Amino acid sequence: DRALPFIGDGLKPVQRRIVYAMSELGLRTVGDVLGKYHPHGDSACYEAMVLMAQPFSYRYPLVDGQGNWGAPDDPKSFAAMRYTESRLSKYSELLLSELGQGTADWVPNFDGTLQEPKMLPARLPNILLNGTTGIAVGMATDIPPHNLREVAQAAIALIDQPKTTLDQLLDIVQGPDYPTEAEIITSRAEIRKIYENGRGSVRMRAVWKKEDGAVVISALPHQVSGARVLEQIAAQMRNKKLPMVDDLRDESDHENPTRLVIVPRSNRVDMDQVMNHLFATTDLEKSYRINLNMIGLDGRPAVKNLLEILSEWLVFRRDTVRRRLNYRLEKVLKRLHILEGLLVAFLNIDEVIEIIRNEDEPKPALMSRFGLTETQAEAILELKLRHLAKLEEMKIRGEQSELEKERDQLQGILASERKMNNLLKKELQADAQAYGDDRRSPLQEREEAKAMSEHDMLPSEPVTIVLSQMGWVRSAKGFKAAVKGKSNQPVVFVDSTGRSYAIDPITLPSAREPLTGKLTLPPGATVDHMLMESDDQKLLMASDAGYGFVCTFNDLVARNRAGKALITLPENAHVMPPVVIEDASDMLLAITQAGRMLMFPVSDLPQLSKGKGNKIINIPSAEAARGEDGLAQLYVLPPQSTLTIHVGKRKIKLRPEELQKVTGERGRRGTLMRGLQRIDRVEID
Amino acid sequence: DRALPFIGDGLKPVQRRIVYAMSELGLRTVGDVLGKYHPHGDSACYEAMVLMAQPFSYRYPLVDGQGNWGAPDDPKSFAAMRYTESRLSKYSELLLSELGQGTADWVPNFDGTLQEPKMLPARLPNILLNGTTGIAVGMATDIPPHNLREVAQAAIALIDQPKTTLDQLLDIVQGPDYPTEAEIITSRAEIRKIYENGRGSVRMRAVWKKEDGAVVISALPHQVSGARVLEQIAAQMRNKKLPMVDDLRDESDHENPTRLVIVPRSNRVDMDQVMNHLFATTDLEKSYRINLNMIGLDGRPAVKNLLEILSEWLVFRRDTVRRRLNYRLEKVLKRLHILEGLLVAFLNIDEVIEIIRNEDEPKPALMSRFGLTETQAEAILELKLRHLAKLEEMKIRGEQSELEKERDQLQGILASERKMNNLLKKELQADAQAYGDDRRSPLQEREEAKAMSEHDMLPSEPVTIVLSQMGWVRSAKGFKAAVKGKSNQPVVFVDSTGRSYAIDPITLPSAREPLTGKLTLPPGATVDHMLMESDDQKLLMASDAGYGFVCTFNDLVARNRAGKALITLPENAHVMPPVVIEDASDMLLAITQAGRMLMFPVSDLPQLSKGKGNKIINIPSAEAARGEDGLAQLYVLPPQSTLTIHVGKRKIKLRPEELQKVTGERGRRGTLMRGLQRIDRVEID
Repeated sequence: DRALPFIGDGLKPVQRRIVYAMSELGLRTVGDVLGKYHPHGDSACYEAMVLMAQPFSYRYPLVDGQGNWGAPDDPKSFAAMRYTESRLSKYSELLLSELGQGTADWVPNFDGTLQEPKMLPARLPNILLNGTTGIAVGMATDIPPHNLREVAQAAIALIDQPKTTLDQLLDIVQGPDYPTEAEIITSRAEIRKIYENGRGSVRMRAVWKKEDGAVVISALPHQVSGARVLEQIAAQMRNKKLPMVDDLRDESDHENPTRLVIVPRSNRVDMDQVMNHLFATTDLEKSYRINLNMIGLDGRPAVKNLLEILSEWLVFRRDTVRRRLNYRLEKVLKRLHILEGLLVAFLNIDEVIEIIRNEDEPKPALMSRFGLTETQAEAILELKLRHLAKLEEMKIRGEQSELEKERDQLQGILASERKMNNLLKKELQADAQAYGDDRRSPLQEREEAKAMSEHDMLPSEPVTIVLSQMGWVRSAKGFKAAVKGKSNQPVVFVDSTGRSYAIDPITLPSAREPLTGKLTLPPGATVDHMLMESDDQKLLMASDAGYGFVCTFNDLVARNRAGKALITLPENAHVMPPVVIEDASDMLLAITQAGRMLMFPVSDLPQLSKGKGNKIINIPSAEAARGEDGLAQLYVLPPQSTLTIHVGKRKIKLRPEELQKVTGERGRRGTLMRGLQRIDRVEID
Repeated sequence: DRALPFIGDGLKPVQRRIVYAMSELGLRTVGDVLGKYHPHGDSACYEAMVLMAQPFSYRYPLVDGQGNWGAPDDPKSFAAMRYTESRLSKYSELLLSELGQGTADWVPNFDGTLQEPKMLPARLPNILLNGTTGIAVGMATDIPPHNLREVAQAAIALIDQPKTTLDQLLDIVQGPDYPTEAEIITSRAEIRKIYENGRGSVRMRAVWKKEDGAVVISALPHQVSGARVLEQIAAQMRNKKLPMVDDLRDESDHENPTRLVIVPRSNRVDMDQVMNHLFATTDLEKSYRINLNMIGLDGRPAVKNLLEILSEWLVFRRDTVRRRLNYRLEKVLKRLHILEGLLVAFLNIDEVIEIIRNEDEPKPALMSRFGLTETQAEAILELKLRHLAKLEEMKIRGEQSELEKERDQLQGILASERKMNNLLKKELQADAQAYGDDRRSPLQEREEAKAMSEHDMLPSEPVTIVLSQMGWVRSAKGFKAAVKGKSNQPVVFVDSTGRSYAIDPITLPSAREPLTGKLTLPPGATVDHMLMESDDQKLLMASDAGYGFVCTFNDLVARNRAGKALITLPENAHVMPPVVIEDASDMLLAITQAGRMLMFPVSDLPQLSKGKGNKIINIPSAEAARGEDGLAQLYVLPPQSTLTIHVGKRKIKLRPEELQKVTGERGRRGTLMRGLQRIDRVEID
């Protein structure tokens, strides 16, 4: 319930018992088997058992489950289930193979009848491979499952070099590997902060596609049912939200395990926008808490690192192996001890018999001379005379010669940090190849999900907006002014006083209404320009007085009928045709009524939101008012391009080489160019 | 069903199986136990099992039965009965005690799964003790049960002297001893013919008493139910037979197991007569066939003698014992053989080891020298070095010394016909005292039962019959003539012509009828004498002509009205007052009208049935007719007694000394006595 797992085998006391109970060393129903090491009807055992029997619970199941095992986390009697129906999985061999080899400490059964292992001799770090379970909340720990092969290789790298940094390990260990083909979307940089602190969170997202018209979800985030997300998307439609979604059906089979169809209203629904709202508001994308809290080899609870986890596990695996070999060693050293004592009798029979014959207590007397032990002397006393035959001795010298070969073998490995390391790698490598499998949850960073407002759910379909000289607005479909875009984004106009206005294209009639009868305008003011670009689009606002500023399209969006005091016009000044900045690296070009040119990078004129703005090109105030001099042309254009300036029938050509000659500091009056007045047009080559 | 028993243990193959199945060596229900050595649902096993469970079936039951075990010889499933409910009786120990001691031959189980004994090591001759069973008819054998102690003593007498005659054995063995207190009534002389021929019959009778008025039967003949005899006596009453029996009731309890009351009509019913009719016509007395047919030690069927049976059994008991001892002997000789071989190693270790060490196959080489066996040498090879210690040797010499003592012991008994005989007696004696019991069926010879005729069932009560001078008959109760007796026996009269007549006292009126109006008499003939004695009573008939004869009262019984021509009277002769002969040894006394006396033993005058008879005393025919001389007095009287002969007032006395003087041959005229005429009376002193 609240217990942490062990670092050695990655099991809580309950799981360990369930696994051990089913091992070869559980030597008639299922209750019979579990009841042997578990209290009858015990609740925690029940839940832990049920969990183990289902797929998508463990990344590497310890049991092959077969049947229903009880509707949910409510009851199903283990007395109704045959012992046959539960089987330990091949993966389990990792935990149990080495049990009879002096590799675990043994403590009493739940009721003092039997004995059970304190720990299990896991060959691979199950702690990481399987981690914790249930993904509830208010757990004391949260360990994600990892890929066996990644971790294996990562443990191997650490045997070869303990000073292996985390970065090197994260070039092997990608991150959690969940029993689902849904993606882990969190940054690899963020997936690193987790493994340095042993704590954080990881996010997943359902895998989807567009199947002509509708959307098909094929893979779902770890432990979220089709029913769950399909329920949320349905509540969003039941509410006057998600109006773009027409139908929703669950077409899951056995051909397609998790096929969910989301049918949009029409053909021109931006389903990426929809999908990006759903990941933000449904479990089609989900956070998973990570807290690598566990019990260490020092028997203390501690949240630890990927490094720390893998190191400390290594010292446990080493210890486990030390034991495994020694278990054989002790068993071989003993027989050699015995064989020697027997061999002492063969060479000294006349003497050994004579002492057996002539003295009171033969044994103590036999270990005195010969220098034997109270166990060699015993073996000598138990010798049948038939064992004293030549042929019998040759059997003994043989067995002895093998067992001294084997003894050196084991002792050599047990005396070498290098030989022992070669051994562990080879086992780790073989186990990786034997019990391993490919990655399931791929790491794919994705465009972060964002919810939309009830505003940007509305229709949205291609429209061309037209304002003509007559002062009338005509919103068309798919002469003075024409602009591009969707139907939900607004259309801006700017008046001859320096005010911006927003109108919705939904309010304007078709290609078959006066603008003055839509906007509250200052006395006499004419509507000069019209704009329609992305909300965040960069713009250059300016006045023919020579002042201006950079701003975003948003800073022009004034929805209220009065308008917004945007750019302030000096005496008798007019608003310049606004420039759409299409790259911060572009150049600004200023041309004056007298024929002076200045150029500077547009990322050099301050960004404001309203006001007179700063100087762009110097023209005396008095001279501007009288319409004498003043700013006539203003362009933001790609760097190092060529222009043809039209002055009537004349086409004065300007290459980047002549433009490098008018490049200067902002606010300067700029260099004068001969006969460059009354410019009719400026084209960009 | 039709198999004979074995002489050794007195069992048929079925019984043997039932007993063995329940022995210690039947190692969960009752069917489970018997089904182990018997075919399932087998019929003969079923009957034989049921039989064994009831008392009064066996004289020495082999099983203590507890429960109903199936109404009659119909079914009761042995699968419904717990193993507990059947137990082998203490008596059985006689048959089973010696089974694991090489005392039986072993042949396969009914189905080849197990092994069972061919015979059982019976210590006492169960063949006689229990015999056969069921007492059906058309059996191939019939062996009565006998008393254990009688037979035991009888077997013992035969060990002491095989030439013991049958007569000596029949002074120990009384005869059959049945599980009932009813009597064996057959003659001991007849009980001997049976035991010499091995075949014959024995008769039994119910034990009874008179309980003021009625009769109480307490013990019944072997295997006859109260219900059976009580049914027969009831059919006799239902029929116009047994009219003297009034009521009949079965007052059996648990205070009185077999109490049956037979109530007579009155007080004066001769219930001995009744009882003596019932033994003759009901099973209150019964014959039992004896046919001592059995299987001998030569495996052949043969009916044999009490002698033969007991002898042949003795040779089986001897054989059984020979085995029992030898079984121990072989087991002791072997250990001694082994002990010796071991002892050979202790004294020759240096040598034995050196050969074990230096040669290819030690064993064959070790039996070569030392002169050992392929089993001693084995025991030496199996010796642990620790067995070679001093202390171990002293254990071996000890065990050896005891086992040589024991060996001589057994071998001494096995080498002596005398020592062996002492052994068997002692066992037989102890078993007799241990498993024995007193006799149940006593031998009591009794008055052989005889049925009565519908005639002698009639009333019968004391009556005095009176015929007076007037010629009238008056049958009284409880003057010229008075006679004694019962009322069913007839009354005889004899006329003056020599004819006898029978009349029934039931036809004559009381003490308040003329005889001529009852009998057809010759013209003028007077009725002279009247007699009434037992039917078979001896009588002396004679005529005053001097002729006569001896006859039985029956020879006077003529029931037809005409009469019977009994004694022929010479011219003018008269019939003498008939003499009741009360002892064949008595003397006849003849006195003549002239005064001549003759005497001779009455068993000296020929016995006839009718006619003139032979001479008694010589008197010339002519002189008799003329009434001159003639036979005047005739007496049959006790030998050597004294008489006073009355001649008026004179009383002439005659002692045996004067009568020895008139003793003579019959037919002689006899010796003349002075003044002995007109005798008025003859009294006997």
